[PDB]
Amino acid sequence: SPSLTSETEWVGYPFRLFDFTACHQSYSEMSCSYTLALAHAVWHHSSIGQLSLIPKFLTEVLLPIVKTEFQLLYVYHLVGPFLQRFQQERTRCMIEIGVAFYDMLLNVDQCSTHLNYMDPICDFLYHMKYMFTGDSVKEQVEKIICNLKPALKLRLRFITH
Amino acid sequence: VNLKQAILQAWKERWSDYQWAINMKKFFPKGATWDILNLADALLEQAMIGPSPNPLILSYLKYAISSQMVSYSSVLTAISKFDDFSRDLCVQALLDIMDMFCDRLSCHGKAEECIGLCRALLSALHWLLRCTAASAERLREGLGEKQLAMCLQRLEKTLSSTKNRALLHIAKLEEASSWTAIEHSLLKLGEILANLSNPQLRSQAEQCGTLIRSIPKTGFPTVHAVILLEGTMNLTGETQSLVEQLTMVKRMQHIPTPLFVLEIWKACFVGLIESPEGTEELKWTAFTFLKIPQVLVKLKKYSDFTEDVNCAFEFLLKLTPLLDKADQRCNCDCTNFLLQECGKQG
Amino acid sequence: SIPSVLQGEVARLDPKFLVNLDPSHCSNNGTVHLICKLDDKDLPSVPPLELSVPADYPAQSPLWIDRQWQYDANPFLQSVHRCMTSRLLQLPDKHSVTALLNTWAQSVHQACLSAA
Repeated sequence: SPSLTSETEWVGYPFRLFDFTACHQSYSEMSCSYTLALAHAVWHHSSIGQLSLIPKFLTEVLLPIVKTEFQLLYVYHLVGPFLQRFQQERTRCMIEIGVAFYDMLLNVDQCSTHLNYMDPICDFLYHMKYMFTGDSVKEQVEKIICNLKPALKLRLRFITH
Repeated sequence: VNLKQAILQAWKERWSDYQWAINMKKFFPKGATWDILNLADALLEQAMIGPSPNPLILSYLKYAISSQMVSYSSVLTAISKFDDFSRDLCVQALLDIMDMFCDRLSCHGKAEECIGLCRALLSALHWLLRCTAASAERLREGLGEKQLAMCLQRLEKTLSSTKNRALLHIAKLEEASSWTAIEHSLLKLGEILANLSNPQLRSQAEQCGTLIRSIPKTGFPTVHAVILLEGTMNLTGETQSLVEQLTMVKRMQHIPTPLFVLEIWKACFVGLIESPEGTEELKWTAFTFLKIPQVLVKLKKYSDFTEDVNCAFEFLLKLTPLLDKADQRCNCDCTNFLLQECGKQG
Repeated sequence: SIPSVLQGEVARLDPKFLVNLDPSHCSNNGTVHLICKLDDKDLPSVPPLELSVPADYPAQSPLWIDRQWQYDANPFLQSVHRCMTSRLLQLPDKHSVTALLNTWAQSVHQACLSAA
């Protein structure tokens, strides 16, 4: 949407825009206010047979669409809690999501000037390494770390450990 | 028997510190902290006669500052009356005097001692302005000449700490017609070094100048309640109570003015749509339509207010579903009517 | 107010010391600090020095403040500091303030004889 990629008028806290719990207030600001909530619902109702179509569609269709800072947090919210729903049901989801996240990590790094939410993103990386993915994707992560900015490369030595 | 006689007979042979102190102690039954008796007046008198200053007087002044013999204000009073500005070597020596005992100024005494310290630093900065004006005109008449580059190095370290700024500002208020000569030389200070243009000296020099004129994220639904309470029942008052409420709210919590106008308009829309049907719908729509230009005209009068509301509307024109729900009740486009109302208000 | 231990202590202290309380720091509390004044025609001027004694002064080992840059600009003062670090490090435990005061007093002559 141009409200995502082009209209970047909102510079402050974006996580309030990625939750329908904030829409308890008169806080419908976008179509994306609703589409996440059904994404909260439908994928909760979806079994692993329905959920298995999601990662291929993300890694093939929705992969080069993320261009602004908002789409990055939008696709991180798109997988975040449901990773637990992915966790018990499919190890292919762990392999594909480690490969996919570390693929678009360099993709957004190639096409960024300044991003300010690297601290919660690195905390999420720590969380998924320690809780979600373990160390399934390790070797290619080193090469992708070698492709990062040195300031971005600094805070993932423990990821390399 | 004189102090001048005493420093003279100390000068005639070579004495080190310990025997000199022993002689000074046996001479006077009363110490009198060696300052109210004015010891330091003749200490700088005989050290400036020669073009090359003697090291004996410098070694004499070394230990007295390090010990409790000579205080810090007495050196400043003597150097502040140095005037002349004739030779470069004694100016460099005066700069080297400033290198150790200054920047602390720990006054352990009475309140009058601190008042004297404040006026001493006032006259000292006046002498700093005078000596830098002399060192700048020396370079101006010369054309490396790093003498002014070290005078500004002296200048920047005399104002780095916050206590220097506090002392200068608290001495500014207590004294009248004293800071006038400060800007009388400051008007020349900027322009002389602007004539001698440098790639980097101007930045730090005018940073110290701006300091010496300096001596004299998160959504906030708090104001949502402020706007919403007024139109509930106490909407029959004047236009100034709500103004002195909401403008003061911006004082308490850091609020961007585009965010302020964003809240101003979204509250007007919410009070329109979320009002239930009946006489309360009409009352709320009238409240959101007829008192919001009155406060904004006064805000424009008291305040830049044209540019920020454009970004406020840039924020505002994204709320599609909530404000589209208002158009079901209103059966029409309220945006046209309100953006002609703003033009009617000018 | 002040305990009687220090009141009996200062009764037979040398008149060549004029030690008084520190103007800074807290007051009427367990820890006390006493800044010393030396008025001797024999000895030259030195920094006045300041101690530190906690509550229950008997049966404890007190301390002394540290300021290395005050004894600079002269190697004589550095020798005074080195003599302080020499004499005070062999002082026995739980000693009174007379021992530290007198070891501070004698080191001035011990450095003056080397200086002269």
